[PDB]
Amino acid sequence: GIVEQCCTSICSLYQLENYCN
Amino acid sequence: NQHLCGSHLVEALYLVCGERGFF
Repeated sequence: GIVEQCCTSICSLYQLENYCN
Repeated sequence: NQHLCGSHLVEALYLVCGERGFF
């Protein structure tokens, strides 16, 4: 999920946009 | 790209997502 990929690891803005509706 | 946690994560999702919102 988002915490594992973006908080624990690092995610690009392209991977973050995956969590938008 | 750095670690984005808690409140900073939601603010970054606010700006990336805009009007779409986030699931």
